[PDB]
Amino acid sequence: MAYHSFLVEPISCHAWNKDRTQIAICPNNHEVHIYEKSGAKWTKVHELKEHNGQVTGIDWAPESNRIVTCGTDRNAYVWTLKGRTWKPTLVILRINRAARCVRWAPNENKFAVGSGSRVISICYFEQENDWWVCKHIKKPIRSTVLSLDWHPNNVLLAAGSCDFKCRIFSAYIKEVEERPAPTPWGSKMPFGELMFESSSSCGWVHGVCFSASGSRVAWVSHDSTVCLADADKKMAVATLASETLPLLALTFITDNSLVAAGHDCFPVLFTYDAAAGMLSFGGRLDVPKQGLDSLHKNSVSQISVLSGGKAKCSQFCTTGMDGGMSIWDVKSLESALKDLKIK
Amino acid sequence: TATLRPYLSAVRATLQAALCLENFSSQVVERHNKPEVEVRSSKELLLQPVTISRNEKEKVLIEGSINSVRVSIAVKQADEIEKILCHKFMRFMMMRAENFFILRRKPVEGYDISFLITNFHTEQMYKHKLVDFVIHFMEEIDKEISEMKLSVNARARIVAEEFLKNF
Amino acid sequence: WXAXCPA
Amino acid sequence: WXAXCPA
Amino acid sequence: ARNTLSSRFRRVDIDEFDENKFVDEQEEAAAAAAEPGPDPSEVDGLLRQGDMLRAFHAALRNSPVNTKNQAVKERAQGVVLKVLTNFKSSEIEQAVQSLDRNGVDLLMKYIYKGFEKPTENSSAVLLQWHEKALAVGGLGSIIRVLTARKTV
Amino acid sequence: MDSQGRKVVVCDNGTGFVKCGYAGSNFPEHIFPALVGRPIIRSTTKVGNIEIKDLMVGDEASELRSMLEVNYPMENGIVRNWDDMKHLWDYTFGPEKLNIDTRNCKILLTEPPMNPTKNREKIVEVMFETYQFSGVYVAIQAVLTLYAQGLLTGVVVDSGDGVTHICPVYEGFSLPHLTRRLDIAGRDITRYLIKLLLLRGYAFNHSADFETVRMIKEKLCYVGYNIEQEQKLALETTVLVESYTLPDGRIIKVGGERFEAPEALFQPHLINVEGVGVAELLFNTIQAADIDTRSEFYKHIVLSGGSTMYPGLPSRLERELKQLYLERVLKGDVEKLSKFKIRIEDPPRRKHMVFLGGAVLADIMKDKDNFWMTRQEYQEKGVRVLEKLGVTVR
Amino acid sequence: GRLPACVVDCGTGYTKLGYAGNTEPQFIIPSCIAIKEKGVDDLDFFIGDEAIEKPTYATKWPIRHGIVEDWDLMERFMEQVIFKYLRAEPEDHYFLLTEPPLNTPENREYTAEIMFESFNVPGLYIAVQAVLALAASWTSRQVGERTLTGTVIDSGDGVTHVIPVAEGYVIGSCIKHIPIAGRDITYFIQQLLRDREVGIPPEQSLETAKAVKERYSYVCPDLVKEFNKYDTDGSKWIKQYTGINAISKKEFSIDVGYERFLGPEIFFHPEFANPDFTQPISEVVDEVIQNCPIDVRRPLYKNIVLSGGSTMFRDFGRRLQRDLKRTVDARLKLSEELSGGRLKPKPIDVQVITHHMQRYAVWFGGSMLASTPEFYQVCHTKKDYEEIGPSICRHNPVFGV
Amino acid sequence: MPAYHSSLMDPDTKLIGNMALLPIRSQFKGPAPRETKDTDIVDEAIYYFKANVFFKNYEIKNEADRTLIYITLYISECLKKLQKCNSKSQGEKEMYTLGITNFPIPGEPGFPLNAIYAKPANKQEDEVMRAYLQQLRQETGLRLCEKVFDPQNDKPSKWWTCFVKRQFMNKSLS
Ligand SMILES: Nc1ncnc2c1ncn2[C@@H]1O[C@H](COP(=O)(O)OP(=O)(O)O)[C@@H](O)[C@H]1O
Ligand SMILES: Nc1ncnc2c1ncn2[C@@H]1O[C@H](COP(=O)(O)OP(=O)(O)O)[C@@H](O)[C@H]1O
Ligand SMILES: [Mg+2]
Ligand SMILES: [Mg+2]
Repeated sequence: MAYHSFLVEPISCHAWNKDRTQIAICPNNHEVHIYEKSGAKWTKVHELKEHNGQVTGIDWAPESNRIVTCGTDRNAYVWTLKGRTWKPTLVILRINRAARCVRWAPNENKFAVGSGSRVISICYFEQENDWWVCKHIKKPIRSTVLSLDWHPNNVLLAAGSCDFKCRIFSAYIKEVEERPAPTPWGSKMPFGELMFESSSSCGWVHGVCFSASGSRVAWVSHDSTVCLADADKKMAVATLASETLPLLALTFITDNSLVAAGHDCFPVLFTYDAAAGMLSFGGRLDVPKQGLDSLHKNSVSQISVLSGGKAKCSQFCTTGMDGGMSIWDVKSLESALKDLKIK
Repeated sequence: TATLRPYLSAVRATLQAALCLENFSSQVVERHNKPEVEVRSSKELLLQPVTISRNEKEKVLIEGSINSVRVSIAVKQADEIEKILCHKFMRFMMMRAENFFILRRKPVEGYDISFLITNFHTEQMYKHKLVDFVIHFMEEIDKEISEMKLSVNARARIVAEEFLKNF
Repeated sequence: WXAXCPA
Repeated sequence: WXAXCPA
Repeated sequence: ARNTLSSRFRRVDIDEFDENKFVDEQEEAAAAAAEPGPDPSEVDGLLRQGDMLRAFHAALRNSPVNTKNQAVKERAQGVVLKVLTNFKSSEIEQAVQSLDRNGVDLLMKYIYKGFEKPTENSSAVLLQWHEKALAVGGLGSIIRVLTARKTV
Repeated sequence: MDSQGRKVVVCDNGTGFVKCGYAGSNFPEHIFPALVGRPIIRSTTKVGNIEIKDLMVGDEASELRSMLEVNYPMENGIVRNWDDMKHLWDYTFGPEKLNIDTRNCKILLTEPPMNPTKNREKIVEVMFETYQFSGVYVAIQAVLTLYAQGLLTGVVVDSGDGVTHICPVYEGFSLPHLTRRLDIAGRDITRYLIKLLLLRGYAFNHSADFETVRMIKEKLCYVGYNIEQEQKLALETTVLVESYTLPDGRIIKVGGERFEAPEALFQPHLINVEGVGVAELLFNTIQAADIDTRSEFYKHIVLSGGSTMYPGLPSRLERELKQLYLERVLKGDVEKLSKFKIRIEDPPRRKHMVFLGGAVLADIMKDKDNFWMTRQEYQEKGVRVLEKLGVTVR
Repeated sequence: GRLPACVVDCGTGYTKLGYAGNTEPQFIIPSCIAIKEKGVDDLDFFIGDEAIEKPTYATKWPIRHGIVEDWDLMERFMEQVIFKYLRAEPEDHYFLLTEPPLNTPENREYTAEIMFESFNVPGLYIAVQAVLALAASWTSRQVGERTLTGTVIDSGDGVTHVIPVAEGYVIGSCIKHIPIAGRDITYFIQQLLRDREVGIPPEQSLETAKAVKERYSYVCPDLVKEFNKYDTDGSKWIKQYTGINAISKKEFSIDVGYERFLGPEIFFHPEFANPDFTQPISEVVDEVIQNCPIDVRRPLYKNIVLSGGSTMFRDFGRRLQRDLKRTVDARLKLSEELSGGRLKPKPIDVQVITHHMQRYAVWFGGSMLASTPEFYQVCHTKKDYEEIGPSICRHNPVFGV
Repeated sequence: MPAYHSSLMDPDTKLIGNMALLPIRSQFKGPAPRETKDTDIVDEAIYYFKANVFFKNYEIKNEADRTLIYITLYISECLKKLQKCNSKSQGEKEMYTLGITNFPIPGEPGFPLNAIYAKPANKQEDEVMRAYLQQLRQETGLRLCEKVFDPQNDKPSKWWTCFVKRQFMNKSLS
């Protein structure tokens, strides 16, 4: 339940390293500022200055320690820490419009960028020229892509768009990985195959996260309708229409429960029961503070999992338009809310 | 001709519903960043219009979007001398629209004034105070006109006395 | 001209 | 330039 | 300064003839036959005897959302808007509380449509309806009016 | 680095920014402005912390321009002040940038087209006498813009700070009878943005304040797809109005000056230039070409330089061309426009393509002897060494 | 019968009124307005010479750098200009107004928004000040020998402009706009005297600086050589100015020294007053002309017309005509050297003329104009305002589109 | 146009720090060579003083300009003390006492132009600077007193004490 105001303006994106010792924010500008956690303080160590435009997505590969950025300048840059400074490495996205999201893969051999060019660019490395060349998946899509998340197989890909849908695609690159194992989503998973397309066509899909099992995917919309598709149950969708302002990002803390946050300026919880086949509102998480009554004084745009992974999370992070970054401790909320339960 | 407390209570709720905004780069031009409600090139990013109204004359129109809101307003004008004073008042409020950051230099057709609220105002300015300005406007405008109608009538007496007194 | 050369 | 325009 | 060459090529607009324009989807099954909507005789016969709360649900049970036709929508609006205007102001909370979630959202859609073209006293009532449906459904009800791509 | 270990260097030597680096590089090593600044005393400014040399250059001048009287040696591709241009080359080859030994290195350079000859002869005269570079080559900015893009056929559009030139190529065959130069670039825009800001009361008369407006241009100014729609936004709304904070703390506000300044690339009469814009000129350059080559130029329009990085320029350029194709070729047939195949290569790395192409041609020809121009050749022949390139000089 | 048009040149310092057809204006008054210190109380105001003397009123100057800043006052300044001084029913007389070149469009829009809506005039033409000053000079010139081509320097109280004119057409994209004028010269003399000559009451420092400027000041060939002449031989160059206090009615005297040539020097060393400007006017003129087309560079050097009240300084053109001929005879020398010395190019005939009418030059070019029938075609009209709106008067020749 | 700069620099002229150790016509003692001409770096800076204090931009072309700027800054220190004097004999006594004062030098605080001045590296060059300036600080003051004081009253002139508030640009040796 911390709150460190890095600045007064928004923070478009953020990413943590493996140790959770460093963080890479974008303070609403063309720069990436890397801050290090010195005791109970925050100190800036590096600043990445290559973009001709605003940044929208960052991801940090934990093992390779290679940061990847995407910005409105139709660019991406893969950064490697050589000595004391970060050096970029060029990317060839081949998009005529601006980028909106980026996520490293689990095995760190590729990443996927979602753009306003009505495409998704699956990027991989090419030592023949030091480039990162990209392949496209733009068969069904008809508008901008806002969020992405990778399946644990390092192949399958989910994508939330402004076409009111959350499609799922197969980002199989033959040159860098062998054919995958089957999944309850389907066996036929060549490059660029629409496995699952949602049915609802009302509201823009802001956030998408896969479950640790890989058999459940949820997506948030501007319609104040969280959703969740289960492949074990023949890709059936369970909605839970909310009675408040929309949400903008989610993540699986467990195989059953989720945590979402957005324009209501706080987190909440959502519980899933495959026996009944529905979602249920697990209540607001943060206690009403002793006008707004929370830590985030504006919206929240990105939620991330620091400790425990999506299998069972102990701490998650929120990053919002109020120039703030709030760390949460899951069990502390279990204790501070005896009514609260995390399934 | 209904009441004023519920009208502003409806408008205030619709505004909180429509100021759920975020930045959004364009998908028709290379790297532009426009308010989509004004340009209207991308139909998918345009929410529905919704109207509120005490009566036929007074009403509000919230045209929302992913990165913009447009709040047109119609004020009640019983007589002709009130149509004049409201028309001038908005002109002198639009002329300073670089200082009212949420303001349009011209109104939507059929309405007397129009606001425009982008995703950069909510990030910088306090979202809940911008609403309170729209609401404070809608309940003070009726008072600030009759205070001018009474000021015109007071002037017309002195201009009569200062002529007839000399006879 | 119309085709070839300008005029 | 030397004649026409500066450079 | 001024130019002295033909600048008429900048007037024609080529963006009109574009292939990347958005296209929203419609219900194919409804284009042939439209949903009949709340029949007037059903609701009206329930209004003659004064059973407002049941004529209420009869109007929200049927709703031609999937219909591409606008007249049946307009006829449907005039029916429900005729019903809401005849309610007793004390009975509205009794009726709104009966509805499930998905009826409160459809109600608030019809409410924000009644404000478009009001009669003498069509709006003092709808503002009372708006107060109750908001107390139940909250702001998320309105957002499902804005995001709704299919009008009532 | 060649077989003999000699580093192979690529210097663009532009008019507003120097782009220096080594062959095979996918980025440049250093990118700094081409200005020289001498110290000056001004009453408004008071600083006595940082040492100010008698000759500051590049990034250490533009950063300290408040205490300096900066001056650009180059203007419109042509070199004016050699004594200030050599002080720039030294900084480019010194311990602050590319700490190399010139006597044991090869260099590749660029000159724009239809420039004077004494500007090329005097550079080569300088590299072999002053710095005594081992091997020299003077490339064409157009051909290099294709090597980076991986092409052999494409009409180039290279707009920088002083020069805006257009050079078509077809399968590697130069067509210099079609080369055209517009006299408009990022410096003629930066002046027009001052003349517009002057209406708001902001005065930028000094030589340091010229850079401050460049940063205001690089950040805010852009190009309008449909200029009518942009004028409605400035008349009806006030969203285009941004704010820029200056080094002295004073804040300003910039609105319709964002699309009006760079519109002078398409409506050049706004800066007292008689002629046609970059689109109606690019369409008329193509319509001069042989009729069979025109079909492959529309497909391979290549941009470059940093004056093509205005948000909305390629989209605006695609638009104005199709209006002209419809009006003059098709005579008004909208139905045939769907078959018109045009592709404007607008890669976001188009800011440095003249350099990247120089890294590519160097790595390909680093280890050949009939390509470069040696110190020995210049000692014997003199400026006539340039005949290897086909440039007739005596 | 048929009524002439009203002409108004609202400048920073002085305002020039009258009706068309005449040679000199019917009124010339300062651009001041005296107000008290709700109801009919906004009409208790005076303008012009009736505003300085008023003890219990506060004198306000609503115009700065040629542009208006408080339109609440200028709308009151214009309803006495019409109903008190001119005595014009504005619904009948057309109007001609003046703007500087760098007047914003929004100020042109609020101008027409005032005249057409409030005063209900049937016509309006907002012209450029210094351009009208060139037409006046052509009448002094012989008939038929009129030089359509000419350069204009109009410096008044607020701002100074250089405007070329070639074959009748204005080269708007080469205009320059120097913010130094008679108010900066005055505040610089008002400064030098506060340092040396205490004894000037603060209420009569401005009155004392104009008096020194208009009477004693002049222009020097070289600056530092004048300081010696004032030091080595002081009896000859130092004058004396006896004023009158307005409270005690007792005289006060001062010695007028270095402020005789230091005020006007800011035309040539404007960093004395404004640090945001260094270029002399002798160099601004060379850039204005060398930015113009190559064919009309000679005729523009040959007709440089000084206009405005702040060009009445003694030996102003003699120095400007000399700083240019140095600059022009060198450029031709350098080209003769780079070419090979085979051709001695013709010299350029610089000429800086200072014509008889300056206090009402711009007004005169507006009266000659308004007395034509062509004026009644280019005038924006009440009808055109109701249709197109106040953006009908948005454009000026200084910019395009 | 530009301000008035020094014409006396010649390549044969020695350099101290990054200043111009130029000849001076004085009975005082210091490292400055004695001049024969009727004009020096002092008589110039006193000729150009009244004009150079109005400018607001000065471009350092050479090192002699760094010597002129110092004097032009010290003359504004003379006039602060001289305006209080009632007799030339009292001024010459005040001009002595001021030159003896150890003002700042290039390199140390107090000096307003530490950036565009080069300190002495070795101690010997330091000792030469402090004795060259002190030779200027003394002949400058001695030569002002001939000019400031009107012989009719033997008291300061208003034509010189009006420049007390006019610093060079805005700098001062204090
Ligand atoms: N983001 C930007 N938007 C517009 N112009 C830019 C931007 N960044 C740089 N520029 C322009 O690019 C120009 C430099 O282009 P370049 O060709 O690299 O150098 P040169 O002009 O010396 O050849 C600069 O004058 C600058 O104004
Ligand atoms: N003989 C003179 N010498 C110098 N300046 C003068 C002389 N006579 C009048 N002036 C100046 O002319 C200025 C006004 O110029 P003018 O152009 O007529 O009015 P405005 O500047 O308001 O347009 C006044 O500030 C006044 O001091
Ligand atoms: Mg270039
Ligand atoms: Mg005037």
